[PDB]
Amino acid sequence: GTLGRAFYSVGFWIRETGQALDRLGCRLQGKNYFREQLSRHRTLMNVFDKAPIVDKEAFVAPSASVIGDVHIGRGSSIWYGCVLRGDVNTVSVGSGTNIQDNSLVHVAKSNLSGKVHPTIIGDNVTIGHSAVLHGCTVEDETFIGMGATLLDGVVVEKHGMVAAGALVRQNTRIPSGEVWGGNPARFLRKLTDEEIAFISQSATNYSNLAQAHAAENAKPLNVIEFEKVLRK
Amino acid sequence: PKVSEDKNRNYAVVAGVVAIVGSIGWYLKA
Amino acid sequence: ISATMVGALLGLGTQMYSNALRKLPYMRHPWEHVVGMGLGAVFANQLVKWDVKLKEDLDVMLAKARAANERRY
Amino acid sequence: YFNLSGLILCPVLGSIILLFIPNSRIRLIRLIGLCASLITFLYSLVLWIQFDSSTAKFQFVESLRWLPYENINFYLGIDGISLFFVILTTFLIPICILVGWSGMRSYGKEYIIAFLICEFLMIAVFCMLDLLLFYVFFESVLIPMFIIIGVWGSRQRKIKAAYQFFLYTLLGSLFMLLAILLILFQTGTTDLQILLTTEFSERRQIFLWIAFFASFAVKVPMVPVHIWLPEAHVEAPTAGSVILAGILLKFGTYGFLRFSIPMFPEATLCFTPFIYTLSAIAIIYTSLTTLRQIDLKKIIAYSSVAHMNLVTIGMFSLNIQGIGGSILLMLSHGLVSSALFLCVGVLYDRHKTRLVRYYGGLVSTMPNFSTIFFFFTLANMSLPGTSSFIGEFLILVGAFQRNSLVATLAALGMILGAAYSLWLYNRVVSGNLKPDFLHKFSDLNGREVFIFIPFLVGLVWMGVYPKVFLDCMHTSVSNLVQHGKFH
Amino acid sequence: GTLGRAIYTVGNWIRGTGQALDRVGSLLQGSHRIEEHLSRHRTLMNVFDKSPLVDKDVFVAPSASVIGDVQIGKGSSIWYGCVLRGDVNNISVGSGTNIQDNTLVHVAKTNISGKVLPTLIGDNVTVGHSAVIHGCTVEDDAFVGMGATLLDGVVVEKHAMVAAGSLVKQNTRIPSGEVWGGNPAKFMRKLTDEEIVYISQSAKNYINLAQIHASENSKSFEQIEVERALRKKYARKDEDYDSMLGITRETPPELILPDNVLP
Ligand SMILES: CCCCCCCCCCC(CCCCCCCCCC)(CO[C@H]1O[C@@H](CO)[C@H](O[C@@H]2O[C@@H](CO)[C@H](O)[C@@H](O)[C@@H]2O)[C@@H](O)[C@@H]1O)CO[C@H]1O[C@@H](CO)[C@H](O[C@@H]2O[C@@H](CO)[C@H](O)[C@@H](O)[C@@H]2O)[C@@H](O)[C@H]1O
Ligand SMILES: CCCCC/C=C/C/C=C/C/C=C/C/C=C/CCCC(=O)O[C@H](COC(=O)CCCCCCCCCCCCCCCCC)COP(=O)(O)O[C@H]1[C@H](O)[C@H](O)[C@@H](O)[C@H](O)[C@H]1O
Ligand SMILES: CCCCCCCCCCCCCCCCCC(=O)O[C@@H](COC(=O)CCCCCCCCCCCCCCC)COP(=O)(O)OCC[N+](C)(C)C
Ligand SMILES: CCCCCC(=O)OC[C@H](COP(=O)(O)OC[C@H](N)C(=O)O)OC(=O)CCCCC
Ligand SMILES: [Zn+2]
Repeated sequence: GTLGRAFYSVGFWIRETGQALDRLGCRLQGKNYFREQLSRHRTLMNVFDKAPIVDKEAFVAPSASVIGDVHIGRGSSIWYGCVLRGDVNTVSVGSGTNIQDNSLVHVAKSNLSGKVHPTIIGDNVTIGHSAVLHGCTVEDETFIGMGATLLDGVVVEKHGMVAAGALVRQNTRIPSGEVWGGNPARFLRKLTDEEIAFISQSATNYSNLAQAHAAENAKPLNVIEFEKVLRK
Repeated sequence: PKVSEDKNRNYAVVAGVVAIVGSIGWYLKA
Repeated sequence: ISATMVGALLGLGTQMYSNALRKLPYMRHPWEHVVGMGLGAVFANQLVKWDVKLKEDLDVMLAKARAANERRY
Repeated sequence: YFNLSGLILCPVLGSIILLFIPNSRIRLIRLIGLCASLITFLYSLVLWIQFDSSTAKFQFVESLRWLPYENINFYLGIDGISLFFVILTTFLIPICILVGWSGMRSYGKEYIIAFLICEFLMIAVFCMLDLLLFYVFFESVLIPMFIIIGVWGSRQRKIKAAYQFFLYTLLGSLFMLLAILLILFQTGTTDLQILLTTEFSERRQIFLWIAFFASFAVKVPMVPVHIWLPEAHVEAPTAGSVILAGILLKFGTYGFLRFSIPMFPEATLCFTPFIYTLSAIAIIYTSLTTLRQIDLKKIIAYSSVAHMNLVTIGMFSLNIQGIGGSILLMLSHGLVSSALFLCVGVLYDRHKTRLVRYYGGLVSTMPNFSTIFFFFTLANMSLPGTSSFIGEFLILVGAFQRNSLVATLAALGMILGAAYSLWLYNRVVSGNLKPDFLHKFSDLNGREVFIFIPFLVGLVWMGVYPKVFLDCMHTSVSNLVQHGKFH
Repeated sequence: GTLGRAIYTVGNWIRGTGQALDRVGSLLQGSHRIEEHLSRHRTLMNVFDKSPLVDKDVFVAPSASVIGDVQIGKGSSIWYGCVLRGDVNNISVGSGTNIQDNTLVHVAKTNISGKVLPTLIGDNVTVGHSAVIHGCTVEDDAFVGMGATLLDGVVVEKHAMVAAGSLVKQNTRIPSGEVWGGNPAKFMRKLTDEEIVYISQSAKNYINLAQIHASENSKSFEQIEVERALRKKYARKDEDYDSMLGITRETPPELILPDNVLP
């Protein structure tokens, strides 16, 4: 509670005092390598008492910025450029789903707009590229189109495939096995069975591909490039 | 990596430390 | 209230006042905060001593002035 | 050992803690501010327990040196009169915090800084025996009220409202300061106990009495100078406007009790008809001006002006019962006017019209607000059984015993009080309902319902059993009336 | 000398004390803070066995993530945040293009419809900000609006601007000289010669603009500090004392942009 934040602030104070002592010692020796412009990014950024919990079998890209109370399930992939932010409430990411390139998830930061709704993601949810889910719950086994603009309060239930470029209005549920697209999300047709199988097929292939990357993206730092950067 | 190797900063540093020693003595001895 | 707690509190307060008046977080450098506490305590104690001395050397001079006035007759 | 020093230190600690709190932590700012205010209120209440209403001399005193030769110094203390004012000042401020509780996000922490600053500021005014420093804290309240009126004013015309409230006060303040300088240069000190025991010159008495009256006739609205109060009082936030008529209006009137009546025994007697001929015509002229008014805030302010002009009659009528009735009326008015401005401000915070033309038929809805408004109007209506009637009956008794003519004109005030307040009540919350303007509206929630509970209980308590208030200060009033003369 | 040795020893002692105090402060926090660690993000990585063959003249921003078999021509550039993911099929980016900021290029897994083809981009092609290209086959000298959402199977012809914020649907061909936008195809209007001149001049402008970003992003630590100090020194001028001293101060060449990028 409040007491923990006081100890956190005192921790900052003592940490900065020690850091300044370190800088004085380094600078007294005639070294100024603390003035570099190294990118101070963490792929698992947190706040005082959120500390995002990620499953060990999941894969998170280095460019991903998981912030807040984001929970990641088993086998799900967190691709490059996604901006999953979960400070205000929980952001549950299902098991076996995937969050593609240049996507994100809000929690609707400002509390002025009514009550903040936590984001829930179901299992095997093939979230599309450039998805901007604005704090909406999404049930399992569904597909989200590229460039979708899901807003808060939306309940996309099972098999509710959402067309590309959709702008589904807030608090408007998508019927099961029904596609909604356009500006705004309007009924187009009913979901077919081959696409029903294709959703799970794509989820499985993306999970396997993410496993392959995690196998190859955890390679040691290859100090050859480290020497290349320094020697210039 | 054993000597600062700067024949200009070291005199400033020793001046600073002797200034600190002088300050603490002046507080104490007076 | 012992002329030192007020001095230390005033020094810490003016340290945060200077620090936050530049639009910075209040506790940027704790070391200058503690040295400000020390300087405030020292200045408050010396101010009290200087006030006592000022009154002591003002009375002995006002007495001389009054005595010089009283020799009119 | 609950002395007066802590009562002033606690609001200072509350303000100091609030200064270094980030604006984001809006949850903590309001909580800690309200806690500090309530601790101050309890610390003021506990003083009433250990008051010892027996001695003629002053209660707990704190002396802090202010000049190298101890010529004049901070000398605290209460006798029998400022105690109740201290209690009511400590009680009104938490109500100020509670009324402006919902919208604190826009206000920020600066809202509570000003209120707590003014809080211990008015605390330091009532219990301040030294005459000059009483003026220092007497005009120190300019800055907090200036800021409250200006920064968080309702409408944009607040710029001109604050200028009058400031400059009118400064003129009289410096006119009093000149008299203070004359007294200090003549006597030698400004301590109250000594300065009350100095033989003055009759020619000097009249001039110094006039100089004090220069400002004390501005704090209490008199006939020549009362324009500032309505213009600078309709245009203030409800949480802030509730103490312009709450404690900021009782300085000059109470200043008469402590620094005019026992100070100049031979001048008040010579100037008694002038105060009568001012206040008696004030209660008539202001009351008539009240009738032809449309704004909801201004009518209550004008009623407050009439009440203060009435209490001024009973104060300068030197009687053991006149002064006690004056204090009872001032406390009762501090309760009822505060309640009335909260009642008319809760309407503004929902609809933002401040016009009686739009309001109408508010009994068919929000009946609880209607009941509360009717009760507080009856309290302002001057009915027996409420604390007010105890207030002005003693005023009338004290005035009639001295002069027969002034009592009739004063009672014309409580006759005419039924012309504007009852008309407002029947024209705001008992008319025909109109859906054209007030399309939708709610009722009082748990906050403003609890806000009026202390007001109601104190009103009834001091109306049906005002014994304790009179019991606690019969000695001090007796000492104040019998001064200078020995028969 | 020996004084330098003593000062170095004192520096080591102070560094150790500061690190210990930093450790203590970290422990007092309850270990609720994620340590910064090191930048694990790498440009031009190998997906399975295939490396991206990027030309020498290409500018690839350090934030970009160009993975898979990516073939990028001479003179083109990849900007910040952009992702050239080419895990499955080749992405043959032409010469003289510019995949602008926060753009995503991805290729389907050869089975989105049964006849999937790798993504190809022609020459002198602008893509725009935050565009999404998923299996398209852009040909040479074509304009793509910023935020475009080209899905699979689409082919845009030469000089066939796509409006910004478009949602070009599956297997949609845009004829040369036509401007298509909106959520549906939704043809707007024909081409204008002013607009073709604008396309060509913008395409060449980004090529002669990318090299300054390429140079600045690839400066060594011992060099960037020197440039920072020089920029601080010459932040503001003073003609008074300059004339009084009989001197003139000219900005260093390394702090002056080439005249081609100035308006
Ligand atoms: C700006 C914000 C103000 C907010 C606080 C205002 C309240 C101020 C009261 C707080 C306070 C400190 C003042 C702080 C100044 C702030 C400095 C600002 C810059 C700081 C960065 C002044 O309180 C007392 O100080 C005395 C000093 O003279 C004065 O007493 C008059 O003095 C006579 C002279 O002739 C008069 O003849 C006479 O009538 C009074 O006796 C009065 O000022 C007052 O009584 C606390 O008292 C302090 O002063 C003295 C005596 O207690 C103490 O030192 C003493 O030294 C030896 C003999 O000196 C003693 O042998 C020794 O026992 C003791 O140790 C202190 O330890 C402390 O107790
Ligand atoms: C559990 C732990 C509890 C906690 C333990 C607590 C321990 C308390 C210790 C406090 C240490 C106090 C330190 C006092 C700090 C003073 C300020 C630091 C001064 C300083 O910049 O450094 C030297 C300068 O030198 C002096 O010109 C003058 C500086 C002379 C002063 C140096 C004196 C340091 C001796 C400290 C005693 C050594 C005792 C060692 C203790 C460890 C023993 C194991 C480096 O100059 P520089 O040109 O390269 O660079 C400076 C610097 O970058 C900036 O000031 C400016 O940006 C730049 O313009 C330039 O001025
Ligand atoms: C001389 C002063 C003495 C003390 C003052 C109290 C004396 C009584 C004063 C209040 C009398 C009732 C007046 C209330 C306002 C009347 C208009 C109104 O607002 O009515 C309200 C309030 O109704 C009431 O009258 C409530 C009365 C509560 C007062 C009961 C207490 C009176 C006795 C207390 C006297 C003190 C006892 C001695 C204490 C030591 C709701 O009425 P509805 O029937 O619901 O009609 C509204 C329409 N619609 C339903 C659509 C919303
Ligand atoms: C015990 C810690 C001593 C650490 C001493 C120290 O770090 O000095 C730096 C600071 C400010 O100097 P810079 O702006 O160059 O900080 C440059 C950059 N922030 C850096 O860390 O090098 O000095 C003070 O304000 C303190 C004055 C009072 C000093 C008592
Ligand atoms: Zn894809």
